[PDB]
Amino acid sequence: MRGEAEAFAIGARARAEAEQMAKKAEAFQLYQEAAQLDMLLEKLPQVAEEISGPLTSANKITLVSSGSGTMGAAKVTGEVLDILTRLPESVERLTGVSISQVNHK
Amino acid sequence: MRGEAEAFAIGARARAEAEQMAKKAEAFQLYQEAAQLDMLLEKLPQVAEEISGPLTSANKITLVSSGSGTMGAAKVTGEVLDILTRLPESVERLTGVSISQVNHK
Amino acid sequence: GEKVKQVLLAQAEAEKIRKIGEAEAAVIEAMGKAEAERMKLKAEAYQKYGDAAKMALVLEALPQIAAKIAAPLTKVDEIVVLSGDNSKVTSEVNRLLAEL
Amino acid sequence: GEKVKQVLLAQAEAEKIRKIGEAEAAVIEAMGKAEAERMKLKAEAYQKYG
Amino acid sequence: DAAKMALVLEALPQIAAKIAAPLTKVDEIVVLSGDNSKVTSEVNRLLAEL
Repeated sequence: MRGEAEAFAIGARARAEAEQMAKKAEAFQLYQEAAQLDMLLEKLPQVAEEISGPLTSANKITLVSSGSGTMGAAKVTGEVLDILTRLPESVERLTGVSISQVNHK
Repeated sequence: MRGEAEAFAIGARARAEAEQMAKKAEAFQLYQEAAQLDMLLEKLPQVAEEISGPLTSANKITLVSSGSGTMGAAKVTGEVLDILTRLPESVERLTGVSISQVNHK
Repeated sequence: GEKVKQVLLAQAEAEKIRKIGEAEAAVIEAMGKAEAERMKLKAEAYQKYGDAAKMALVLEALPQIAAKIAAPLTKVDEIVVLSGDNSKVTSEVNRLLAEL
Repeated sequence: GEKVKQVLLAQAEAEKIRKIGEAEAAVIEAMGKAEAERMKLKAEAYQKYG
Repeated sequence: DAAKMALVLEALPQIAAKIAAPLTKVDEIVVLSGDNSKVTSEVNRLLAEL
């Protein structure tokens, strides 16, 4: 009784989820570059949050400069943005979809 | 009852947000360079705040000069402005929009 | 007495799962249709954005992205900036007329 | 007594969400129209800057 | 393509969080820079220290 009844709940829920994706798929066809841009702008700071957040756990950081070099904060902040920038170019290797609004392809 | 009712709240709110963007999109067509300039001037000190703010947490800084070199405050202050200047040129790599009022493109 | 009781209550458990399943499916369906209207309207409005509007979206995202990038600097302690020459130049002038 | 009570109060919760949703939509709409007037006027003035 | 991009954009934060987790264990970080040498220049006399 419980097994036969649960299969109906899965099926009822399945049909509703499928109509959600069907209407979401039709809506995505309207996303021109002016709309696609926002998808990147929303998830860029989120990717930076999950990369920077665990790095903020660091107890102490020390920066030393000499002669010709920069001070150092540029190197530190640079690595966060670099890991964030390296990621989309990394997933592209195991799936050809693009995370760069045209510009290249 | 609560689910069916919430869907109406989402839909009612959706229609209002959409008319907001529609009228905001029409207004942006009037933003000539003399108006666009202010968008940069307002958000330049804000980007400097979120970059400089966490750097001010530093406990001690020491500057040493010798022979030919400058004193050092120029290097320190320079890095803040450099990280701020590096950012717009960095996002341009993952979306071709410009954050430089014409001058180049 | 044990059998009829267990069977009657098992049917109640099954009735509950089915009723809740159907109510949930109706909510998920309705919520999907409302969310699709947001996506459609947002798209139909965004498609009309000019370069000054596209610049506004980026200018609003820069402070957000900047704050998350600069957060680790809060942990900086010491910073030493040597400069001017590429050598260990310790020149210090002043006698110890009395120190042991 | 438990069923009729729960149903009547669930309808009250749904009525509250709907009424609040509609009031909110009217405010968001009105606020958007006022904000667009700022953007328009600010633009029409800035366009004349020497 | 806008929908396919949405699926990836939703997966990036997920994949990023699991990759960055070990950084929570970082303690010290020392960033030397500017020259490739052991340059310890420090200036100031000990008028009274033993």
